[PDB]
Amino acid sequence: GPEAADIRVLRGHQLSITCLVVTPDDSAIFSAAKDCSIIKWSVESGRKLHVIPRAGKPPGHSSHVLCMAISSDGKYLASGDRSKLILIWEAQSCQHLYTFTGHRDAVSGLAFRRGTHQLYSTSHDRSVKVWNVAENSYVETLFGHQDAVAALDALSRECCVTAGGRDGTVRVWKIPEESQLVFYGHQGSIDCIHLINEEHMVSGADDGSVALWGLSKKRPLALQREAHGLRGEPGLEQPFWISSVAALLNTDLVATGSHSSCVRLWQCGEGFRQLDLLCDIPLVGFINSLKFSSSGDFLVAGVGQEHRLGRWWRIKEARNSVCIIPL
Repeated sequence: GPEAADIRVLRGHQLSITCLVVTPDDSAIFSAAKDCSIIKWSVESGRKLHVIPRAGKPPGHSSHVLCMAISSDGKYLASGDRSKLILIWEAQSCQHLYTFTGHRDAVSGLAFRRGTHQLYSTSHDRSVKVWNVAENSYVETLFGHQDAVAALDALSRECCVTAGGRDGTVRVWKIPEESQLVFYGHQGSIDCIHLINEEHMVSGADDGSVALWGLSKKRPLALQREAHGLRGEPGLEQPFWISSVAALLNTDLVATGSHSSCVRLWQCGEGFRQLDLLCDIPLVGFINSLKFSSSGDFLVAGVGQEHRLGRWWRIKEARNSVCIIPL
């Protein structure tokens, strides 16, 4: 059980963190925030390795970055923003390489196909797009979601998964098969998603539910209601909404984040048919992003005083920080 005395709180962002990635070699973290900057941090020292400031016209973002992805070889960083752009960077040097245009609204989810330089994106424009980063090329656009798309993840197969926000679907995009599997589940807005292995994923919803899914089955394999508890009055309590989820690849460990003052670790039961609470990790604020290290030695939380998508709520006791949680 990691406590405050264990969690390194990295300060630098001027506003709420919206997303982050950990480099495959676990040496560095890239974070982005509502300040429109991207910061590269050293995991070992906690110091900044590079800062890409808000945007001669030097490269950078002029509006919020909402999502980021890093390729499995650690070569490319992709960052998607409210300007409808995906910026591509050399992750080693933070040198700008390319800008993908084509989305018609904010870019909301990004993931590289593991073992390749193929990039999948999704957007408030309701589309999923496929790009080849090695060749700075656009490949194709896929449709299905009925509303703005909330999130996207991918692993090694020519496939990606999306959280549909308000359309209440999780969709599985089988690209060469030219097929889309549609799943319906844990109610309200499906706001975050992460693959656990090639055949299973975890999602979080604005009604506080955390669901486990398998690719075969159209309904969740498991569903934990009110996963971060409640606030309010008898008969009218409102559940804490799930703002981030993460899974440690090829294991049974998942993490969830809300604004309930703790990050929760869960263990998936046999066949992913149950979610069991392992521990509460104390951490105040909106848990806007969660990512496990490759080693599983640590978990990284991106924390904001505000929710990653808006200004509706403020937690003044929180700090806009990248938090390294040793496991």
